[PDB]
Amino acid sequence: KWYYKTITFLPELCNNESLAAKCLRVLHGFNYQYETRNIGVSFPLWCDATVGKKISFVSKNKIELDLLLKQHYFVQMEQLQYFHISNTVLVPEDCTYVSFRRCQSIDKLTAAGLARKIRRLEKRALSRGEAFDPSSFAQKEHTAIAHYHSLGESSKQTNRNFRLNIRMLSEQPREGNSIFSSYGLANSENSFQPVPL
Amino acid sequence: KLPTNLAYERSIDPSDVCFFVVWPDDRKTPLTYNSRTLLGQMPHQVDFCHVPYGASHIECSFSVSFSSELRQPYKCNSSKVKQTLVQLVELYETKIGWTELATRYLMNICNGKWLWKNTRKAYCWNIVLTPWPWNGEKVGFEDIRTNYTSRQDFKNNKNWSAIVEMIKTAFSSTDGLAIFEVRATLHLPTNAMVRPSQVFTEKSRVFQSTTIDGERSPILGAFKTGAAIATIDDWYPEATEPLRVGRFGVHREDVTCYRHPSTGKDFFSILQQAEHYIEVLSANKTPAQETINDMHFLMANLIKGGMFQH
Amino acid sequence: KLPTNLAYERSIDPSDVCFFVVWPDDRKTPLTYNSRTLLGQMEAKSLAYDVSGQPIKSATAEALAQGNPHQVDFCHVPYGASHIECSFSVSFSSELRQPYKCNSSKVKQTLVQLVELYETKIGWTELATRYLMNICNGKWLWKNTRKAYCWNIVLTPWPWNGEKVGFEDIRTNYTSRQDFKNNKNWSAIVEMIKTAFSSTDGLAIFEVRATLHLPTNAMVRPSQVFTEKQNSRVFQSTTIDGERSPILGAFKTGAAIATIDDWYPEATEPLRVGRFGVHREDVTCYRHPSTGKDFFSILQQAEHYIEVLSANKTPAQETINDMHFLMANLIKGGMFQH
Amino acid sequence: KLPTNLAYERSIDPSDVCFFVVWPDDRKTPLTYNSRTLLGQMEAKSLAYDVSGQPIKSATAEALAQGNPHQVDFCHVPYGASHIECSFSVSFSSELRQPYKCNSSKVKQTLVQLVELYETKIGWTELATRYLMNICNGKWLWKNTRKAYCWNIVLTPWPWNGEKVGFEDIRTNYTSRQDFKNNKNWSAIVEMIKTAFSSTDGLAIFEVRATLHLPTNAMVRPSQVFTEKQNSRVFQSTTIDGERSPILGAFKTGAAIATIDDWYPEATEPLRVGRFGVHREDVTCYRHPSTGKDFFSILQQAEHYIEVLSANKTPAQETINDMHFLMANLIKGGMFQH
Amino acid sequence: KLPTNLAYERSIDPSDVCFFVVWPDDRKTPLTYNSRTLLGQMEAKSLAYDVSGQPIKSATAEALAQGNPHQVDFCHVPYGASHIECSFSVSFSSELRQPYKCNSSKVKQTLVQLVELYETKIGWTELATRYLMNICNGKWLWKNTRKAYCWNIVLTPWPWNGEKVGFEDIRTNYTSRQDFKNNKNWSAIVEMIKTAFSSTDGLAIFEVRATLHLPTNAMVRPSQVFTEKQNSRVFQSTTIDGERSPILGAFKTGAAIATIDDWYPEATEPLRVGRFGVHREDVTCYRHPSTGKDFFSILQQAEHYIEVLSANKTPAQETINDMHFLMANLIKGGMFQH
Amino acid sequence: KLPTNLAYERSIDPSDVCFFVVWPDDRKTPLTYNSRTLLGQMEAKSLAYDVSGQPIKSATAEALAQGNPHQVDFCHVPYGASHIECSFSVSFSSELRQPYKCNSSKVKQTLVQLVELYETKIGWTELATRYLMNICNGKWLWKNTRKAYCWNIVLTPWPWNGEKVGFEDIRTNYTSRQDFKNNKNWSAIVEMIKTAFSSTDGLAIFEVRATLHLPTNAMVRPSQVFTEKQNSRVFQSTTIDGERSPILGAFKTGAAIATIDDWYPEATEPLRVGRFGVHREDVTCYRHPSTGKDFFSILQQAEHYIEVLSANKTPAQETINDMHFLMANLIKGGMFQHK
RNA sequence: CUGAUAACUUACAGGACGCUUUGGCUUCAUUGCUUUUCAGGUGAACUGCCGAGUAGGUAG
Repeated sequence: KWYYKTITFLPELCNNESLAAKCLRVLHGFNYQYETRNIGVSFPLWCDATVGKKISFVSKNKIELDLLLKQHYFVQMEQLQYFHISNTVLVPEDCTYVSFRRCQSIDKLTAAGLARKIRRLEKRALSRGEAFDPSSFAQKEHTAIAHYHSLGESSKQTNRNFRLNIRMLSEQPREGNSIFSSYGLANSENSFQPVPL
Repeated sequence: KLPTNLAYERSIDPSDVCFFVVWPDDRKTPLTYNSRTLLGQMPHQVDFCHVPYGASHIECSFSVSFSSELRQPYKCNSSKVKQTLVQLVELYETKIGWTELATRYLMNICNGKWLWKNTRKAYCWNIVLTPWPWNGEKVGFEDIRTNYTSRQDFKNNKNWSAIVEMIKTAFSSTDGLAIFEVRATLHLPTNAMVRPSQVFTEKSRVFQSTTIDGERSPILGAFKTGAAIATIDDWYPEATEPLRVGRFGVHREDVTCYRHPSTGKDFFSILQQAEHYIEVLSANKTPAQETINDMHFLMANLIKGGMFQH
Repeated sequence: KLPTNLAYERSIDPSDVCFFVVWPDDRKTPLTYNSRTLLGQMEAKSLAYDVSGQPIKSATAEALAQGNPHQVDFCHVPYGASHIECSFSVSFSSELRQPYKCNSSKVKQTLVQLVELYETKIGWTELATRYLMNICNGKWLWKNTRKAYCWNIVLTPWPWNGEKVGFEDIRTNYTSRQDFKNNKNWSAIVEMIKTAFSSTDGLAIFEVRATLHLPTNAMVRPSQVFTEKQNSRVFQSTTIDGERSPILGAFKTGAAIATIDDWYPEATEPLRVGRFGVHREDVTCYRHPSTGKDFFSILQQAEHYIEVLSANKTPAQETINDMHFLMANLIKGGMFQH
Repeated sequence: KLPTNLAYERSIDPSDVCFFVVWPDDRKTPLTYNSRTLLGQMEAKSLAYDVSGQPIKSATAEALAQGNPHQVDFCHVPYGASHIECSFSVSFSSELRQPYKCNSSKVKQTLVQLVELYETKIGWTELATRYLMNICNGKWLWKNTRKAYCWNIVLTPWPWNGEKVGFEDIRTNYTSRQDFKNNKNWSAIVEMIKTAFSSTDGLAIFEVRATLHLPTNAMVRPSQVFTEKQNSRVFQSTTIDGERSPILGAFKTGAAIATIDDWYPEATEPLRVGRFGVHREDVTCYRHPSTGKDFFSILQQAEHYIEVLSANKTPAQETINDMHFLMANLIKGGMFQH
Repeated sequence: KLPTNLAYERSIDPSDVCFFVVWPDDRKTPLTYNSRTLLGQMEAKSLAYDVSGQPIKSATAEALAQGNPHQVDFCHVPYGASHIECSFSVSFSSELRQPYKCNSSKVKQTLVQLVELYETKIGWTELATRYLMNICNGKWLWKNTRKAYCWNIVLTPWPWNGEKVGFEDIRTNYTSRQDFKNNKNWSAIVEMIKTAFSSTDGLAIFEVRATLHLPTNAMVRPSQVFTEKQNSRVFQSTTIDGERSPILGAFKTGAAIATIDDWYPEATEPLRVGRFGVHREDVTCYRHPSTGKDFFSILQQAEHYIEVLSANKTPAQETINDMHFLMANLIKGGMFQH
Repeated sequence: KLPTNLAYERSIDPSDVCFFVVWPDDRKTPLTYNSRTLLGQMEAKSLAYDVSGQPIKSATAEALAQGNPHQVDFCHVPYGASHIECSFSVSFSSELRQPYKCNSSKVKQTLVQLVELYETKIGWTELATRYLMNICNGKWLWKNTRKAYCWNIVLTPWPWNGEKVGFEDIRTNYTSRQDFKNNKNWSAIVEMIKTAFSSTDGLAIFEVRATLHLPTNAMVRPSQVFTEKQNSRVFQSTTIDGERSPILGAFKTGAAIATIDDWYPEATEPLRVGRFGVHREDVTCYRHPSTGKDFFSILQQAEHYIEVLSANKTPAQETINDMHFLMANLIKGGMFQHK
């Protein structure tokens, strides 16, 4: 038994990634005063490109979901007609169960990232033997990927502009209650807990 | 004038700039890149070329050869403007020697101008060029940010007397020749961006590559690294920056062309006055504002020559 | 004269000059070219000049700043290559004695007598030494000799009973005629062209192999296809071991070892032996039929030229120089029938 | 005489010559040709001379410089090939003993009796030798034999019981009849061309295989097509393994092995055994009916030639040299009915 | 006699020949011909002989040597073929019993009596064997059997309970009549021509295929189309799998198996059974109406032959030889109207 | 009798027999012929005989050998084809009861009464059996059945509630009349024709399809045009798929199924049912008015034939045989005017 | 507002029989396609930790 309060980015000229980034940034900023790992992310009309002009917030107990939209961020946005919000509607049991997992192995393929991986492998060569020759590696020739459709998150403790990127896999229409994470999530290392779209 | 079949042949003949990675054990492997295409769930290929981890330095090897193919045109059609052009070049040869163009061509070889962007955020880079015909030792230019900046920094004792001359003989002596084999060592930082030449693809970022030791390597063009050592033209109405020696002194990154056919300082109005320019070189002395600065451009455009038909 | 059906068969049959790349392992691969597209700038004369004024404002500073792209075939020496090996074969036969078709046995008998008189009076030594100074100095490479360190020519004649004939670095050593006229290499292979021109059923086949030392990644210039009218600068190519490779032509390298004609009114530089002494660079032609030193103006005076070869001595200003040219045109051509 | 319906059927039935490039790997490939475009000079006599003086200035010194482009077919040996292999079959039959149609059964007797009297008196040795010498000396290659190192000919006769009769390198070895007429080879296969012509329902089928060693990517010269009336020099071709390959004629390799006629007014060269004795090179035909030595001037006095082949002996000047020409035109025969 | 409406229907109905090229893969593709233009020389008797002198000097030694083009269809075995497969079907019927039209019940019962009396007295063995000897010796191939290594014939009759009848190489094995009498083949295929001629509504449908082993790319000779009036040899063709193929006639293959007529004044060779015994080679027709041994002068004595076929014993030279001709003429019969 | 105007319509309506060549893939193309020119000998009796002596001195031994050309249409099965399918439709109707035009209501009532008495007294079995026996044994192909391995005839009758009527290999199996009377469908298609003759406005359509196994590229014989006044032997053709095809005629394959008449004075062979019994093999017509057995010597006696058909009993040799022949002529006939 | 005002052409059909177009053939000499060329990532998707790990995970 789940509920959702949708937010629609209204004014018809908006880099939806830049909006969805800060919306998930304040969901990440949410649940740090209270260690609660309950709520999903639910991108409803995720297209081939340009993530859709609204976002649903399918949730757990619903004492959290309403509380999630009482953060004085969405309030301070609301005085200008930017967002339009719904009244916590029941999920119908006839719905698609898509998993919105942040892959994070996309940035194991960038040379800046592969430099990190080799440098790690070189530091933990203290598992003794022959200290491996760092000339025995090749960025393949055609490292081909789909689809990953990235956002624009930034770190808060440090001034590092990290970027998390979400995929759209679908299976097994019921799993756990919930387990999730700080960044909403459908990924957290144990459960592939899908989202009712 | 412009007699319907007039063609000169280039004197500066550059090659491809083959990139190489030197490891700390003194063994040189060709620099290899990777090409990612995005297969959006139901073509657009982007290439990435960074310096691999634990690399000592980067070698950039190419060969430029100065020849004497500016004395006589390749096709003339009419032997009336022929002797005019042969007289014009040998008058320029005698009156105001080949020192200026030679030095200007040899500065942007011996300072790494042909690397274009790979010198940016680099600690130090050293250029060694082997000339021919030569009799002794390799001419080496050490760290070219601190030591060599201006002309006078290049005009030191044991290097510059004997390699600017041998370009002057290679332009004057009919069936004359000079072959410089240039080799630059970039000391780029840990996993820096290398910017090679990008191929056309009529409509993003797929490079020009050749196969060295069975595997592909980015190449930095042939007509790009020739258009780099001929970024010489700065005798255009006033002066801001050295341009590529075209006919209409065309700028690339900004999409305008200085030396318009309207301003009367482009290679077609300056050419057709040649018979006048033979006059002012006959007796002393040439005013070095409209004469020397135009004869420099005229000769600099003859070295890029072919074709001036109709 | 010119009896409506006179033809001659050519007396020098060259071949295509196959390029090979030899590596420091003493192994050979075919030299392979690629077709690349490049971005030129609008530097054509008639893109900002009508005839020969200034245009409407369609040649504005925006219009002449757009790069016009060409697609050309780029062939260069691969990195780590030792040197380039160019190989062809030439055949000297005696198919200038008797015309292929004659039609009338009064001009035929004239021309067989004229060849026999030229042979016996002023022999084939001049034309032989001239035709062999183009095979042995690498004129058939055309452009690849400009900006080359050293090129050595090794040629294998037939019939022969000994070693190979090899001319080493040909920029310093073999410059003049006397430099070629040395010990083991000229008295014996100028003879066997003279015995292959003077004798019936005469033959001399040379297999020529030139080694080019070009600089690092140096540009190699083969011949081009005609393409009777984007892709300009398309190379003539043939298949070696499955791989396509550029070829430098068969007819181009026949017009390399037949650029001996410096007997045209005054003198500048040797032309290719044509009827109307056509120069390709200067697009005018020396020996225009007005001057009366083209082929047909000299041929029709054959019965005159026989009477000058009656007794001593042949004048070396306007008879030897003209009969050289006449015989040089009988060696090449066919047909001159009208 | 010549009774309005009189045709003969030919005795010698040759075929196409398939060219096969053979490599050092002991594999064979069909020799392929390519349509190559090229740039010749303005070298035609009619361009710069009208009739028979000088052209008015539309044909200036610059108009004779622009090279006219031709499109020809180029066929050469590929680089790294061992030799060229030329295969054809020839079949000698007994189709000269009786005319195909006769119309009058009094002139059938004359021509039948004439062939019987020629057989019994002056036998088939001369014609059979002159036919087979052309088969075994490589006349049927025409021009590929010239500018070649060495060429071997191996032919398998039928019916036969022994080794294939190998004629090795034919330049130094076999030049004259006595070099051909030696021990192991020749006397056994000149009979079976006699016993083909002499006996009723007689037949001999030779399959001739020649190997040409030409120089490095030398030019192969096959037969060209007519095209009844740009592209000059179109090669006649057949398809081997769905790949087009040049052919060197069928009626061209019959014209080759029947170049016998040196029994004509003077005597210079073997002509192709025709009626009016057409020499293709020197266009004027020997055995013109004004001479009275052509086929119809010889046949219409056959009743004279039946008198001479009884009494001992016959003169080898104006009897045997005419009877040879007679049988040479009955072997090619068809049709001479007026 | 000859009652103004007398016609017979034919008894032997052959079909068109189909040439297939069998490859070493044992796959069969149809034989295809091409049309090639070729250069002959002026060989016609009426180009240098009016009647019977030498003509106006437009046909001199110059104009008699100008080569004239013809155009011909060339059909040959392709290079790398195993053998040619020639397939057709022949049908023996009993339509020689009653006339198709008779008009009068006086000649009808006469002719029906004459067939029954011939059938009874001297049976079909002679004719049946003669018709079957040149279905099985490949006479129907006409010209291709000459200049061929060996040809095998396999035929499948109907009705039949057994294995296909096979005559292997018909050059050495099968020459004479007796040689066709092998123990296990011949005696039971003569029968089903004797009991398909004799019995009412009788039948025999032979399907015959011959394999031809020819030399290297040798010419195959099919049948040529008439063209009532430059083009000699326009071959008769049909479409197999969308490809045109040369056919060798429908009536020609019937005029080959019916060459059995050697019962004429003397006897040289078998003629095609006609009313006036026409020989197409020697254009004079033997068995002329003047002799009184033609069909129309033998038929009109029919009432004579019915008397002779009722008493002992029929003289095997005048009566039997004429009864053979009568019945062999009724077998292809049609039509004796006047 | 013969009242100057008296016409009957047709009761058997056949069609054109469309030839189709069918391949091993079971795709059917139309059959195609070609006009090929050929060279024949001088075989005519006219060219070497006056009457009945010897020719002028222009028919000499050389003049009797210069072969003369003709131009003949040639149709054959193409190479590699499986077999030939021949398709047409017969339509039996009840247009033999009353004359189409009659002019005088005295002979009309006579002929209607005569048909009714022949219907009730004698069966339609005899005529219908003789009619059906040569729609189902391939008489309608004439000469294509001769020199052919086997032919199979499948017919789709109408009106019909069931399957298709099939006749397999017709050379051994279906030879005699009893072989047709065998098991299943025969007893219902000799019926429904008698319904098509007995019932007023009765109708029976039979669509026939024959398969022919001819030898390899065998000769096919269609019907030829007339050409009244050069191409001798021009084939009758029609358009299928926009290409021409040989046809075998409408009236030829009506003259095949209507070969009943073997009651003519004695008997040798069944003829075409004409008035004067015209034979084509021999060009003398049997059953002509000097015998008094033609259609006009039998019809004028029609009234007499009624007086025998009422009482017992008709002798099956003269009276019944002529009543069969009358009705065989009534089915085909039109028009018995004069004039 | 028509050379106006009205108008049933019907019935029946067997083109068939026979055929040899063929003989001979030389397309071939000559050939230079050439000259000059910038495709363009402002900085920008980072640093760990677990893994024996060019396997895969994950925080910020």
